Parts: sequence; C-alpha cells; structure tokens
Amino acid sequence: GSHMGEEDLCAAFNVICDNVGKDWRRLARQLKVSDTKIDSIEDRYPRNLTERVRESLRIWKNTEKENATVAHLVGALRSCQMNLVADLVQEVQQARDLQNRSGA
Repeated sequence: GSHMGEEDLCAAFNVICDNVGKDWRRLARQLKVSDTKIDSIEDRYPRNLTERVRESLRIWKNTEKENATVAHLVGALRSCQMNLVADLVQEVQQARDLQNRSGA
C-alpha cells in the first residue's frame, strides 16, 4: 500500500476546505450526512465552516471509505452544484490523466 497520503488527495480535501461556504453541507449530504448531523456540526461551528467540514470528513469517508477515492471527491463535488470547485479537483483526478491528457 502506498505510504504518503496527503498528496493528490490534498486537492480533494483541501478543496472542500478551499471554497467552503455551504460547499461542505453539499458534499456532506451526498457523502451520506443526516440532518441531525449538519444541524449538529453547524452548531459546533456557527461561524466556521472550515472546521465543521473537517468534522464530516471523519464521517464522510467513514461510509464511502472504499468508495471515497479521489474520483469520489470530485465526482461527488459535481453533485453539489459546485462545478467550479469540482473543476479544480478534476485536476486532482487529472494528476495522472495529464500524462496523456485526456479528460472530457
């Protein structure tokens, strides 16, 4: 199994934290977050999404773990109506498709 893990994934988790602003509550829902949590996470940080986000991530991947690959991050981001974001992470998934460069 690879050793380092804060690589390409950095753009997938740093993205969720880069734009934020109702950006996480979108991936959070899609990642399988219930309303009892968004309401909780939101309370834990009423004026700090950058922190509440890191909270789902602990759960977010807890469910799609095996399906929480880089593609899951960007692929999921798109469902959050956040293409501009998903687009920069799309580069994340391109980190390897860039060798031959062949996306959509």
